[PDB]
Amino acid sequence: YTFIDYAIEYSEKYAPLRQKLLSTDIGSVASFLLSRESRAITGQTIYVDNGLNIMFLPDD
Amino acid sequence: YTFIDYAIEYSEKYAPLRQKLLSTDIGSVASFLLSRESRAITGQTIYVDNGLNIMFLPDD
Amino acid sequence: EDICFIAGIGDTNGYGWGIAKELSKRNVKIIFGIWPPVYNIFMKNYKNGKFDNDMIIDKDKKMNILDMLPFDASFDTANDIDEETKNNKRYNMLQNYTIEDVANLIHQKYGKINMLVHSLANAKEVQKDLLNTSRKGYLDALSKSSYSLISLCKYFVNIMKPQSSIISLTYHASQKVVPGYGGGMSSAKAALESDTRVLAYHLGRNYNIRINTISAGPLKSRAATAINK
Amino acid sequence: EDICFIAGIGDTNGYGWGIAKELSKRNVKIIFGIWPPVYNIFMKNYKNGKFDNDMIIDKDKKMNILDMLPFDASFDTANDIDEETKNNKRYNMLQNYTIEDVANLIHQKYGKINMLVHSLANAKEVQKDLLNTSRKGYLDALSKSSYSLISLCKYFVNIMKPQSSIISLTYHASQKVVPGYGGGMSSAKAALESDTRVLAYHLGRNYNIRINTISAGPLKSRAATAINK
Ligand SMILES: NC(=O)c1ccc[n+]([C@@H]2O[C@H](COP(=O)([O-])OP(=O)(O)OC[C@H]3O[C@@H](n4cnc5c(N)ncnc54)[C@H](O)[C@@H]3O)[C@@H](O)[C@H]2O)c1
Ligand SMILES: NC(=O)c1ccc[n+]([C@@H]2O[C@H](COP(=O)([O-])OP(=O)(O)OC[C@H]3O[C@@H](n4cnc5c(N)ncnc54)[C@H](O)[C@@H]3O)[C@@H](O)[C@H]2O)c1
Ligand SMILES: Oc1cc(Cl)ccc1Oc1ccc(Cl)cc1Cl
Ligand SMILES: Oc1cc(Cl)ccc1Oc1ccc(Cl)cc1Cl
Repeated sequence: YTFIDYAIEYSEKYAPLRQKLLSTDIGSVASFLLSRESRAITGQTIYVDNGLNIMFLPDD
Repeated sequence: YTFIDYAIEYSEKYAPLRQKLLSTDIGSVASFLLSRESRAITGQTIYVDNGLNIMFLPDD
Repeated sequence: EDICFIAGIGDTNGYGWGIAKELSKRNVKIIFGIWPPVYNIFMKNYKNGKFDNDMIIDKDKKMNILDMLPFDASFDTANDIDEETKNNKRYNMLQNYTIEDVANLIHQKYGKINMLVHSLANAKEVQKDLLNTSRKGYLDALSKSSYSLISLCKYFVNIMKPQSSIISLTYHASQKVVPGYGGGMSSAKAALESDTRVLAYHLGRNYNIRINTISAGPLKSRAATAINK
Repeated sequence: EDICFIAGIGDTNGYGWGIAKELSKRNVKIIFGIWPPVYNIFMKNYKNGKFDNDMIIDKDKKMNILDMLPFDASFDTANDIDEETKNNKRYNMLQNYTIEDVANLIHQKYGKINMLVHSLANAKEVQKDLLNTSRKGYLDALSKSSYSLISLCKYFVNIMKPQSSIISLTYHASQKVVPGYGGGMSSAKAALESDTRVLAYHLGRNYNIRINTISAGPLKSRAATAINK
């Protein structure tokens, strides 16, 4: 039932944090990386995915 | 001449960002990860090292 | 005075909007870069109040948009515009939408900025799997979704202040295989992440500017809906 | 009201202090966990106003310290402490310094907290390269530098509010080799980073708590000097 609906359902079930990922969750992180609060961070790939990326084998 | 002096000197000459790394540079990033502004980040290893880690071969 | 240019807004359902929403919470002036094809429809919706509710900031304020400009990431300079699009229905009544042009346009009207957001991507053959993607489709994905970041930095660094920051969005498909994410998008994202490192070096050493990329999770955005798989 | 417990502060030259300093900017109450061997010396300098200049927070703010408790990361419960350290010159006059006791102590005096910082590490054989580190030395480094995080989490998760966050500090020597970082510290950091992922799963699914680790660059802290290489 469409690629995005599968990914979203999968994320909400297996990610360490079972909560809905809002566009503003990425926004606040973007906000931090764009400010001088993060002057020592560069050339990095920061994951903002409720931690899904750390999983290998899902529970189910 | 002591491990730390070498590490600091090497970082200040080869890192993408040539500036002294302050304890408060890590502090502010630490402050951001502990607040709700990063509700979607978990299980990650965030690099706060002026980008040294991304380098493979030093210039000179 | 912080000014942020966000390239890649077509509505209020994408990440571009989420980023603009959070930035204005901190009082940063926002300039939108809208893909020509949907620029008019966007202005129409904005003008008729369709986005009024989406512009309300938590702290009980109005999101403040400094300007909204047509912008196409597939054209670096004025002479890169082909005659077919040059006379396209949606481009005719528009001008100065190349990367260098909006850079000059913004600089001419608002001075130097200190925040840049690359929030766009595209791929002619995203519906086909990597193996069946043509050379043209593959290069189109990398041109629009990857090189566009490099060109943005190259032209905008001139109108940016030291210590300014640049971000882009990527997806885990670059590191691990997710079937359905085809047309060379996985390839483009893998290049985006690598280039981010290399650019961090050049921008860091030469201008003291930072650049990072955010690997986001799934969000039912317009583009996301277009991935039939 | 935000309450953060920082474990691993022996002076104002480390990362624990920089973290405390930045946290106070946001008005979060700070509770210090001090290793017994240096507890008295820290209190002495503090009371005699040796850190007065270091507690100044730009905006003419004074870093507000809620409490300062003796804390030893190698002891989980009160009956884990051996007779020797129990009667040692530096410990005799102190009490409730095990991980479990400080958790009950903090919860008893301030209730639930919502921020936990693990800023400690130790290894008896840090001066020897990995190959020449003994089993005892190796296990010592992992017990003090890695397990201490799992234990902090086990006992503190009971005095933490949902959505609270936890962080620890690591170093790149876990992923790429740097000679000099011996005694199994590279090993300890590798474990810590891996455990951060596993704990993120358990803590996330059960308590809705987050945990991340910061890989910091070189800082001339007291402990950094101990790495005779
Ligand atoms: N939605 C997700 O689940 C998801 C996940 C991870 C990463 N991302 C990334 O987020 C970024 C934004 O995507 P979104 O998902 O919010 O979708 P979105 O559809 O709202 O935004 C993408 C925008 O790019 C613009 N675009 C296409 N070709 C262009 C061109 N030549 N010049 C300028 N603009 C052009 C479109 O008008 C569109 O608004 C993309 O880089 C995407 O890869 C998204
Ligand atoms: N300084 C750096 O260059 C550097 C770089 C990357 C990561 N780190 C990490 O930062 C963290 C803090 O180190 P720092 O470098 O700021 O040094 P630091 O010496 O100021 O802090 C370490 C503290 O741990 C305490 N300690 C040792 N054993 C303990 C125990 N059993 N119980 C409780 N406390 C104990 C010490 O009193 C000391 O204050 C460590 O985890 C370290 O690995 C430091
Ligand atoms: O990168 C993405 C990742 C996910 Cl899970 C969902 C949508 C994404 O965004 C795109 C995918 C394909 C094309 Cl052609 C354009 C865009 Cl913006
Ligand atoms: O992890 C570190 C990395 C660097 Cl570059 C410098 C200091 C570090 O901190 C330590 C090293 C060894 C021991 Cl025994 C205890 C601590 Cl706190």
